[PDB]
Amino acid sequence: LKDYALEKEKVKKFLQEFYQDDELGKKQFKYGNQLVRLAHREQVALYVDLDDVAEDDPELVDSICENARRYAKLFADAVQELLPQYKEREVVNKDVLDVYIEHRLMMEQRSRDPGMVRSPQNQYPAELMRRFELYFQGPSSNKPRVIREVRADSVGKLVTVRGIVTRVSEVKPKMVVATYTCDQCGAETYQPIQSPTFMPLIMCPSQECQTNRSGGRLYLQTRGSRFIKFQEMKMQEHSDQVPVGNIPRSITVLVEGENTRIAQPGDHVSVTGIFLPILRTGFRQVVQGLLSETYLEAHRIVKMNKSEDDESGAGELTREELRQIAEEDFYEKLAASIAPEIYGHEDVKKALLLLLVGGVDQSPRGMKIRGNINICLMGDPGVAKSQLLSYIDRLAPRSQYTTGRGSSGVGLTAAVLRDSVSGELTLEGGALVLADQGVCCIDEFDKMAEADRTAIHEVMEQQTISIAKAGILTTLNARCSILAAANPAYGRYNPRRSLEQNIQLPAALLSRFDLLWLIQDRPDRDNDLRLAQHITYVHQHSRQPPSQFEPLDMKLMRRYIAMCREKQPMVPESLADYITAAYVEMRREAWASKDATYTSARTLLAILRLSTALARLRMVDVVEKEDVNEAIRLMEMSKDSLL
Amino acid sequence: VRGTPVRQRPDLGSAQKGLQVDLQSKLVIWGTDVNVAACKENFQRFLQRFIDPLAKEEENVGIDITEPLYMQRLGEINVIGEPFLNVNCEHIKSFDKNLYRQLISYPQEVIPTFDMAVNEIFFDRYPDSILEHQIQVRPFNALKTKNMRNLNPEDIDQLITISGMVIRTSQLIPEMQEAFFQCQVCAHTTRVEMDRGRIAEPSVCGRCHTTHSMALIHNRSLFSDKQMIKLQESPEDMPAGQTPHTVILFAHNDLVDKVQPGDRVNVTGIYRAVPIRVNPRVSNVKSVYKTHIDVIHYRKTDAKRLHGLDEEAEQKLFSEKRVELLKELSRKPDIYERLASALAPSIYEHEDIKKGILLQLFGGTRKDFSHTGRGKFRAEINILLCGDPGTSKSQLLQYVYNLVPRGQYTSGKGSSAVGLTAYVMKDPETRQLVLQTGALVLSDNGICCIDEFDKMNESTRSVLHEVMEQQTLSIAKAGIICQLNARTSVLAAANPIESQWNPKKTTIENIQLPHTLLSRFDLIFLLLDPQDEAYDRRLAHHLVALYYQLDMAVLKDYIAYAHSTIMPRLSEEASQALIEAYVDMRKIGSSRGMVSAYPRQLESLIRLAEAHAKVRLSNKVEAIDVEEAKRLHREALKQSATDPRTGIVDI
Amino acid sequence: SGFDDPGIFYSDSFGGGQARKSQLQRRFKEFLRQYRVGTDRTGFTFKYRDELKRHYNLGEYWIEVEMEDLASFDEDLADYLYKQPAEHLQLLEEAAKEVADEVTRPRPSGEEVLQDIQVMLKSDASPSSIRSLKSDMMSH
Ligand SMILES: Nc1ncnc2c1ncn2[C@@H]1O[C@H](COP(=O)(O)OP(=O)(O)OP(=O)(O)O)[C@@H](O)[C@H]1O
Ligand SMILES: Nc1ncnc2c1ncn2[C@@H]1O[C@H](COP(=O)(O)OP(=O)(O)OP(=O)(O)O)[C@@H](O)[C@H]1O
Ligand SMILES: [Mg+2]
Ligand SMILES: [Mg+2]
Ligand SMILES: [Zn+2]
Ligand SMILES: [Zn+2]
Repeated sequence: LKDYALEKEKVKKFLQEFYQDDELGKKQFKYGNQLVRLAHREQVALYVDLDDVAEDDPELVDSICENARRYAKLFADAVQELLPQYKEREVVNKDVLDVYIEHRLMMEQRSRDPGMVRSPQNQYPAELMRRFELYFQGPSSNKPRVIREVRADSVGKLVTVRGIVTRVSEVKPKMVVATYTCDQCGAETYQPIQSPTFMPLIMCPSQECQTNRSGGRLYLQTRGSRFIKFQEMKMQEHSDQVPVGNIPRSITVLVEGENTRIAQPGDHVSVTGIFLPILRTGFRQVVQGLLSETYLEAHRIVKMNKSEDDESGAGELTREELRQIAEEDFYEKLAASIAPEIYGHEDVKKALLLLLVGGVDQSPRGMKIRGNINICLMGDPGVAKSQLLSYIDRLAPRSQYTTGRGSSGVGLTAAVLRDSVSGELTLEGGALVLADQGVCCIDEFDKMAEADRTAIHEVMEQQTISIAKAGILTTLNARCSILAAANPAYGRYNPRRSLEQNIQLPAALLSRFDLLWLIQDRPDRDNDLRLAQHITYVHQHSRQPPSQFEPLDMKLMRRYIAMCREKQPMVPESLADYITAAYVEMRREAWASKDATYTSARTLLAILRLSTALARLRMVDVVEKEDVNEAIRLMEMSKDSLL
Repeated sequence: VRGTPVRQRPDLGSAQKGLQVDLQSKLVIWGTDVNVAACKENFQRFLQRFIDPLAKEEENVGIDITEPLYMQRLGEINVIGEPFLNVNCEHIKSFDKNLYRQLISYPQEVIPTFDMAVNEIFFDRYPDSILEHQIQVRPFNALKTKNMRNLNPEDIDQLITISGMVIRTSQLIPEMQEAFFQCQVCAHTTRVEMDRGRIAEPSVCGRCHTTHSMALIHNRSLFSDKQMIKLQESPEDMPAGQTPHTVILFAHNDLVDKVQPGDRVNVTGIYRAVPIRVNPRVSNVKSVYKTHIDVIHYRKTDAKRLHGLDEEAEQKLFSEKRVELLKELSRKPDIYERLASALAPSIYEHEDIKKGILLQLFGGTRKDFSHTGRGKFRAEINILLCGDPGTSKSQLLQYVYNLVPRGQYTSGKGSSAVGLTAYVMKDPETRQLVLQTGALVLSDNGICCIDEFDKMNESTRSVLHEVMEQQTLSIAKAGIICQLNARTSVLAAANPIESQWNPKKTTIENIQLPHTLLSRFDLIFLLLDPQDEAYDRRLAHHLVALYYQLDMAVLKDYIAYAHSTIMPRLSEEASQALIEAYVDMRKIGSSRGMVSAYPRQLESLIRLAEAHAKVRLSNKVEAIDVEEAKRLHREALKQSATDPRTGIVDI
Repeated sequence: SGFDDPGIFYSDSFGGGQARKSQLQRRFKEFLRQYRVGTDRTGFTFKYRDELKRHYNLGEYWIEVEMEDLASFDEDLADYLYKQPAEHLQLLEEAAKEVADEVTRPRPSGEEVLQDIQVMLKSDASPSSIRSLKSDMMSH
């Protein structure tokens, strides 16, 4: 229907004279600069934002979104033609593929014969000599689609979907152009690969071996060939977009090139790409017809909404965030912003913020002490333990939420599972691995299987998982902080029994928890009325009642916490005696009493990492005495409910 | 070259085209930036005059001022018969940075040039030396790739160094190198070498001119050895959420059978990408390739580990200066305490646990009871750490795990019985069922650290009985019947019943392990918490000081020397001391709820005394060794604090 | 992805007693380009180069090659043509096509596709008898 020479001129015109004031208001050619950067081989990926294209040619954006594979090819053609005139120096040949490109180009010039018309097969395939790769960023005027509803009517179209990443293969080399050499001639043979399989060539087709009518067997080699970083992921529907009685649907996303190594399993992502078929020929197909599988050829992969990425590299922000972080009540404001719909539990929220920020990991002369804070909320029924855990799951960047026994066994640990790219046995992690450097919220901790409690022992202290079962012999790597929620021994605290007889945790597991918080709800008229007013306001308006400080948005909380995270403070010597005295005093009162939990050196280490976290929240580089004071006070408030 | 055969190198792959291209319209290889002449001359310049100006130790030949480090190595290759030169890539990096960049980038073109250069230099001198083949260079110690998941398709066919633990090694695979043919008619024979990975069958005999009468005769052909190795990588960079990685290695001709399962090794080789067929019976290949390493070099040395068995058995591991220094250390009155204190330096005053672990690292005297009908005697020392939590048992187990070669770490319910002994899987590269060893066999000459020993069901803890008694693992499974070797030391850590020591219960009631299993351990260290304020203060200072601010190499070499040369034997007065000690300890342990002594504790004492004599580099077990064995055995179990009626109190 | 197939591509043969037919064809091309007739006094002309030019530009697409010219310029090529005319005339005609291409280049539009050149060939040798066509002359 349409003429692609004119479309190529259109996309050339867009690339050459589109400008924006992004550089601090200075008017830059957004894509000409990148053509410069990738003509000098300083850049590989060119993300063509289609919002930019739509500013001056919405019909082009419609055509792109309707074919989306013709236009990716057109854009690659156009940029490849524009690169020579944007090259202002000579590339340093940073790579080994670059040497092959340079030798091929130089040989082609050397035997040029510019006026002689060479065969269509006597040329280098375009894909063999590109070194860049071009991707679309979907127009924002396209509303994201739901994985279930991306069907045959959108094959070939550019669509945007979002879901949880459930499974990512390892990055492995996918052949793009298979290069062969001959045993007779000295020409190279190229076989661009489009299918998932290919039959390697046997005889060479070069001009010399045809003239000579020689054998000319050709040999497949990796050295001149083109591979691309390839990776296959499975992405899954979000829970709040599944039909009522249904399970979430998956989609295969084929990720190649510079989009690899972005998504990890557990990530919430938005993927823009072309919905494309794979011919699926070969089977003993029941039905006649050209049936095919489907996949999303990823163009843009964006983590989001709990695993947001770009803010991390954008730590520089407004003067405001400077002024709130500088404020003295910043710690109180961040603590209050944790689940504002839950009323009360101010100190619990302070401790939870400490778990999110965490302490500093020590590595002294090969004896690792982990800076993770593990917290257990040992509480009465209906005191909002699960709500706090679910909130912390929605907040923390790498967080997995686990209730009683749905995620038991290999749902926490790893399992060996078959792959598809290589058909061998890959290792897949469970909740403790999917939360490797984040939080794992274990709800109903007390009703957990004993094997899983043992695994949690070894995770909490050594921060690994040792498996020596039949198919698996590995030490997984689980650097997570455990946020546990449990009920006392008989579902409710019994003041007639002893504290550890209510906790029903062994001393070893009880010591694994830096802060173990008792939450009792004794009735009382004033506090019950206040709690009821808060709850009824939340029901009435879907928001917490207004207070003096507006709670921070969960994006701001993530950014503030992440900005705190890279702030390793050191305990000074001037605090050594103060900390030691606090620990000794705490230790003495532990056995002076008859209603105290197990206390050990881990209690000191808990003081020390809690105070390090508190110092970190103030963005200081040394721990002060107020941090140690706040750590001590939180440690007493953990059991304050007993009084 | 002296007419000496130049054997092919399967580790470099099949030869390529090797096209020479002139960059002027100087003579580089096509697709590379190397010309063979300048590379050869650069490497000759390197071999002739390279001196390490910073390294002086563990040479044992290296004059290390004498202008060649490497032509000293050539002299060794003249003295011994082995035609291999191991070149440290860091040396090339120092000498010629561009040559190093060329080597790791085009090893298949640069290493054969290095081979020619080395043989030219070697046969310049030593011109009457005889070698079964010309010298093959083996570059090692390239820039370590910390995580092999970080490797890109840009890295295919380059030289990389990685580290990990050998998990499985295949049987030796014969690879054809030169085919032999006879005519079915005239019996004329011919030979055809591999050319780019295939053999061109003669198809007409040159004698009787019969078409297609030459037949390949497999057992007159020439073959090379190949071996597949599963190596579990040990990345230094472990990004969040990344599971452990198994990499395929292929060893050839001489690196075959050079590593055993459970060995920790640095492997240098070529990163290869290979096509996968869609079925074994078709020639279509997938678009997505799989990767392996073609092994060039195995490096067993690790700075942070102890010497492995292959190293310790090597005769020239120590210079005379080193041996004299070690012996001078052995003459120190408190070498025992110094070596013990060098262990886990970050752990505060567990001096007796550290002495026991030192004795475990030294071990008792290997004995050949074969002519006595007795069986095999366990020379290994098995330590159990039982104590209430937070007392740093897992830190000690982690330290021993991270220090020994051939170690394994197991915790709690994560291991099974067949996962510790052995099981059958199906190798997904051959589609064949192969037998895989478990944790207890991978530590066959090392220490298996079992953590949360108590939180570990009796099914898998029965497997430990035969390992701890007879150092063997007899498996009678469906088809496979054998006796795997499991000569492991066991370092176990366990909690008491109720997870905290309670003083109202006796020692036996409180450890709560089967009483036959406790006799297998030759030290039970009771890591109990005294409710002591002074210790609280001292430990608190150690731990806080840990938040702001004896060598290892000497310890490593001391232990290696003791394992190599010292074989303590019981003296007569040591014999008598042991008799008396056993009788006394049996009187003592026959009390109410104490860990009793069986004839097995006499052998425990013998092992501890032999290990202690070995710490002294003694070669003769004397009364002092037995005295320290008794003392260590009593201090563990706190038998001074134990009354013959009840439990213990405090020290 | 399993639907299309691009072609097979190849490059020029960069790099690298009985000469291969490519080399013989190259020597035929050299003979056609560089066989010079005349003397410096009367000037030199390249007989077959300008004969190809003239014939092609007229639309003829053939040339007449004298076997003595070939024998003088390259005696081995002439021996090949006499012993094995079938394959070496294919080489010579392919050479003529190339030379005509590079002497008529560029051509007016409509004449874009290059034509096959028939190489008729003549000699000054005396003809042999039709009775002498025995079996030893087959394929010569
Ligand atoms: N302090 C509170 N503020 C606001 N809402 C609360 C509070 N306590 C309980 N709720 C409400 O009560 C409901 C039950 O809370 P939740 O399920 O978190 O209890 P729980 O602590 O998990 O109890 P269990 O120990 O039985 O699991 C939630 O919907 C929550 O909104
Ligand atoms: N004597 C000590 N020296 C050094 N560090 C100690 C000592 N006691 C306790 N610690 C510190 O306290 C923590 C104790 O945890 P560790 O896992 O080592 O104890 P454990 O005995 O394994 O506990 P459990 O019996 O619960 O498994 C470690 O971080 C350790 O560094
Ligand atoms: Mg709940
Ligand atoms: Mg432990
Ligand atoms: Zn060819
Ligand atoms: Zn024959």
